[PDB]
Amino acid sequence: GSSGSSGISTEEAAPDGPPMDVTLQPVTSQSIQVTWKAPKKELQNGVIRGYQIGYRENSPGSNGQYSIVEMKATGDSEVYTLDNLKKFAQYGVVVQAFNRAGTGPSSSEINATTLESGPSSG
Repeated sequence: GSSGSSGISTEEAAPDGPPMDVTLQPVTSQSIQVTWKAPKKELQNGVIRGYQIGYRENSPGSNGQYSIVEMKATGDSEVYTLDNLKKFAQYGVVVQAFNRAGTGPSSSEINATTLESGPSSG
């Protein structure tokens, strides 16, 4: 209990739609960048407390269960660098907006095969 909520809304509601601009982007070798935008405006169903980024290997032998990661909505646009990944391997993650009112549906499962090498300045 630190910050309340005031914005013509005495009660929020779970999102009835996934986030937009949902896409992956390999920045390193064992990590990927997930960027997305606010889920619609009318669907937003009130401000958002945060979203869930579930990612899991795209191969057999992986834990399986989509590793969920709780975060906060910095603003309209949000991003999350999913680290602890494999090397040059396909990975599928989803993004969903979750508020105090509840959680919403996920976004079209995307993918992004991590780079085939480590990072390099330039």
